[PDB]
Amino acid sequence: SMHLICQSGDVLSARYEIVDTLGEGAFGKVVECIDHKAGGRHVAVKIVKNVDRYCEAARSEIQVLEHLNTTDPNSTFRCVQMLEWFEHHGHICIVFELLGLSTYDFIKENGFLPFRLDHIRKMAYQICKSVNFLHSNKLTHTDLKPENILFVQSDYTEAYNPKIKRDERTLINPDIKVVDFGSATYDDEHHSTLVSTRHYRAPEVILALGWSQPCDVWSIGCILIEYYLGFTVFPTHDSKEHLAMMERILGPLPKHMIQKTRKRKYFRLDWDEHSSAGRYVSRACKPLKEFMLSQDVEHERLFDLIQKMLEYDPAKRITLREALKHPFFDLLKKS
Ligand SMILES: Cn1cc(-c2ccc3occ(-c4cnn(Cc5ccccc5)c4)c3n2)cn1
Repeated sequence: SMHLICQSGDVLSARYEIVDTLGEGAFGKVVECIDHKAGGRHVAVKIVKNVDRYCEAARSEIQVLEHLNTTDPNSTFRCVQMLEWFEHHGHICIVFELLGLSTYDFIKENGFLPFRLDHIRKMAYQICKSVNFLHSNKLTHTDLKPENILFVQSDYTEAYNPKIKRDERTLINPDIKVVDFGSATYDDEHHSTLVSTRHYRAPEVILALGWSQPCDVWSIGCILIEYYLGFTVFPTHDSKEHLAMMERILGPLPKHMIQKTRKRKYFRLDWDEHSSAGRYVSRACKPLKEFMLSQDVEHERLFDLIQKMLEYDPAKRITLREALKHPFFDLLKKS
């Protein structure tokens, strides 16, 4: 089992000494290591489960990162740098530059207090820049979520907050990078039927209509809402209920998408508003703009961008290249 080979003090590839576990996901774990052959530099090492699905993703990710890292050697577009990879007791291990906390862990460890709007603006801009680089290179990420957006540096202050009695982290600089290219898919490759983590999954994915770069835009809009509220507006683990929540937040789905779904197993959604699930969706969900916490124009600008990212029709949906020009980002450009 992986626990036999990922302990503090273990040495991987005769050079990488484990000093901490940074976290786990379905894929395995990421550990922080000292690289004794690079002058003691700390790196991150992703230790992949020895299971075919994950091994296959890791091999794919290695090829995608080789491509992205060679194309953008300065990481101008903020995709994490892979340093090398190796095998350890049958596990694929990928070595990366050491980044800071995931945006998920940062918000979670703060009791789900939302990010400041000024930080959201900077983060959103960088996420759009980064993922647009993928889209410029005939790639779609497919698994964008706060866990896969990491802070570059550990540029925060921490203290034991008297009020809550737990420790709070406060961000100083919000710069990010994008990680996890194990689901990333080239335009000309086989597209998996099911992609994305449910809460970030676009309607064309749910409806098996075909997906491409626009499904990433949908996921980013969901991420930005989460950063702003501290929670998802789609609190569900069921596809039909997910669609009903979309309908309540965004309005009815377009006829053309309903009529294409040859898997019209969900259809007007066939949904009882008066059932337990129906009552839950009406309580939990409301039109998008009602989630705004301020009527100040910068909040309106953020919500306008989110609404465009959550456009049902993936053709009409704003592209990332267009998103970068949106008014929300003007504060970044006001020299
Ligand atoms: C999926 N993936 C992560 C990297 C990755 C790459 C470089 C990294 O420098 C630091 C981390 C780091 C910080 N928290 N975590 C926990 C975690 C995050 C995301 C998902 C699971 C665990 C990792 C890190 N991670 C490459 N693929």
